[PDB]
Amino acid sequence: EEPPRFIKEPKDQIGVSGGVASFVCQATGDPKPRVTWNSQRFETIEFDESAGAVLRIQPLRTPRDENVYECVAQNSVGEITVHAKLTVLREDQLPSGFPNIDMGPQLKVVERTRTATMLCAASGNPDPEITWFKDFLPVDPSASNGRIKQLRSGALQIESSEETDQGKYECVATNSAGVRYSSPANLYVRVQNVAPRFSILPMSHEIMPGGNVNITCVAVGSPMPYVKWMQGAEDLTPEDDMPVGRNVLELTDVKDSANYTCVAMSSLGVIEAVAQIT
Amino acid sequence: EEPPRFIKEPKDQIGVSGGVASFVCQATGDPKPRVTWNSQRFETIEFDESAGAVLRIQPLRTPRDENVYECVAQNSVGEITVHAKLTVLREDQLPSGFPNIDMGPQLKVVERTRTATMLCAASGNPDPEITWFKDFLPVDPSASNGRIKQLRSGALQIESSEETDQGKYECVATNSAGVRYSSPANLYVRVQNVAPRFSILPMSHEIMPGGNVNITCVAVGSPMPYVKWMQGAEDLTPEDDMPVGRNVLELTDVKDSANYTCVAMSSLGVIEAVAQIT
Ligand SMILES: *[C@@H]1O[C@H](CO)[C@@H](O)[C@H](O)[C@H]1NC(C)=O
Ligand SMILES: *[C@@H]1O[C@H](CO)[C@@H](O)[C@H](O)[C@H]1NC(C)=O
Ligand SMILES: *[C@@H]1O[C@H](CO)[C@@H](O)[C@H](O)[C@H]1NC(C)=O
Ligand SMILES: *[C@@H]1O[C@H](CO)[C@@H](O)[C@H](O)[C@H]1NC(C)=O
Ligand SMILES: [Cl-]
Ligand SMILES: [Cl-]
Ligand SMILES: [Cl-]
Ligand SMILES: [Cl-]
Ligand SMILES: [Cl-]
Ligand SMILES: [Cl-]
Ligand SMILES: [Cl-]
Ligand SMILES: [Cl-]
Repeated sequence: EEPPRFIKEPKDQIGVSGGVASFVCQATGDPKPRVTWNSQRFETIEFDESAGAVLRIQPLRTPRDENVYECVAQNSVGEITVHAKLTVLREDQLPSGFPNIDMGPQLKVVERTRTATMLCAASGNPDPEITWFKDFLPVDPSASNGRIKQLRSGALQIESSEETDQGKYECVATNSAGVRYSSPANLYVRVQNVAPRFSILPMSHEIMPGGNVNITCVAVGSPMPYVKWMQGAEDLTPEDDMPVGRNVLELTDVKDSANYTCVAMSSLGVIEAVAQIT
Repeated sequence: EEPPRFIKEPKDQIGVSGGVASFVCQATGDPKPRVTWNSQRFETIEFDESAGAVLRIQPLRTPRDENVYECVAQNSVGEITVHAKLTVLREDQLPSGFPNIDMGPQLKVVERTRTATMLCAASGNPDPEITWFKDFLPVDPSASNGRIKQLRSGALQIESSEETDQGKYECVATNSAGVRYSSPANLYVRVQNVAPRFSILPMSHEIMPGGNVNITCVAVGSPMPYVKWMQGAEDLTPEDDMPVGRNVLELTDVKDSANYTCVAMSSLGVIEAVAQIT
């Protein structure tokens, strides 16, 4: 038995109409505490097995949202309260130094293990402090053990991208004038894990001496396989330029019968299919 | 002015007929030395701006190849000689403990920056020492500053694969009985660097109320782009399963006119094309 205490408490906020405001609040204890905040535009997002909670108001409408909000915490021992004030202005009423997003993040795809750098440039007076959110919850780069870090520019740099880094990112600029949210941007993390297989097999043929036949080989997969030709030991396709996906063996003037082999190959496998001219 | 001296000298060798034998020899000095070894099956391969040289005999034929070979080194100051003996046996005359390749390396494709591990398991008595060759020249893992290293198994592990790691690899087993070469294996290093573009554009249409039309979007590139649909702000394709390459928007019973947008997207770009139903 032990009463709960807040690891993080909510701060007061000054928002802009049409934009977003978020209030964060989590606590720890034994047994675990359960946090609660107290409408279509209001939404709650839990974390840390319910012990954390984020209130998100979007879009902001003034002065209806302009109130105080409490974050309670239930426990077998007791419960505590924490306050946080919301203010909301309109675009035509924003102070000169209110934060503005000059360049926000944008829809991006990153292949697994590669680096994703979610850009964000913001002005204001004083210069705003950039935080980031992902799936309506704040990003904590310090928790990543060096893999994720914010650059001096505000950019969120995600090295060694993994599947869980996929999600809806938005950069947030805060200063004494208030808080401005960017247009959201989805990050997609691409895994390429499909072994190569033939889509169009080479056809066997019978021909007269010269004797013009093209033989087509088409293979698919993710990554997309190279496709080269061989007649037994000797390979016809030169390495310098080897086709990906599709390779059509043009035979000009043929005299004797021979068996041609198509090899499709990627990092996930090698496949073979034979075409025999008679 | 300074005479030349050998950084590495050739060793005597015992080969097997049909197989390969290689003699290595390089030297250093001011001015630089130029090394020379002294037939269709004989070949020389230079390195270190000609100061290094490798004699390669393949295939071995006994007893015609069974001779002494010298590696001279020309220089303004003088020149030096180094000897090395070749012996060649037939398969039916191999000592019990002569090296054998149990599992050799094989044709492989590795994507750039990924790890390529060229396997090689060999038996013999005593147990043979594995060295590796690439494009008829020996691999020196110590030169890679940790990126390349031989495993205890004999495997050549190539981390952070780059374009120059592409080439023809063969593992070599050596012990007191002699030297055995494996079947060669090509390693291909795949770079995926083609920005996404549409191969089949969506078609505009005119329809009656219900009004069944499928709209096809096909894009290509390396890596291969995702392909999703949107009607302005709202995106129709669910994230969980998003098609790669091809996406065909089935419209069942339509009543009002609307503009549908196809977005193709990879790590190298985002492209858009619109289809308008009337
Ligand atoms: C094969 O393809 C080439 C290139 O398109 C063409 O010029 C040739 O006529 C074709 N020959 C056939 C189909 O026999
Ligand atoms: C090709 O292979 C087939 C099937 O094994 C065999 O029957 C045929 O003799 C071969 N033809 C040629 C020209 O090598
Ligand atoms: C569109 O494709 C689906 C699936 O193949 C098919 O069942 C349907 O009849 C098609 N409708 C069209 C072409 O209008
Ligand atoms: C679709 O866009 C075209 C081209 O901008 C525009 O002329 C048309 O009014 C739009 N139609 C609909 C249904 O939104
Ligand atoms: Cl807060
Ligand atoms: Cl900052
Ligand atoms: Cl923005
Ligand atoms: Cl297949
Ligand atoms: Cl040697
Ligand atoms: Cl070893
Ligand atoms: Cl082998
Ligand atoms: Cl295009």
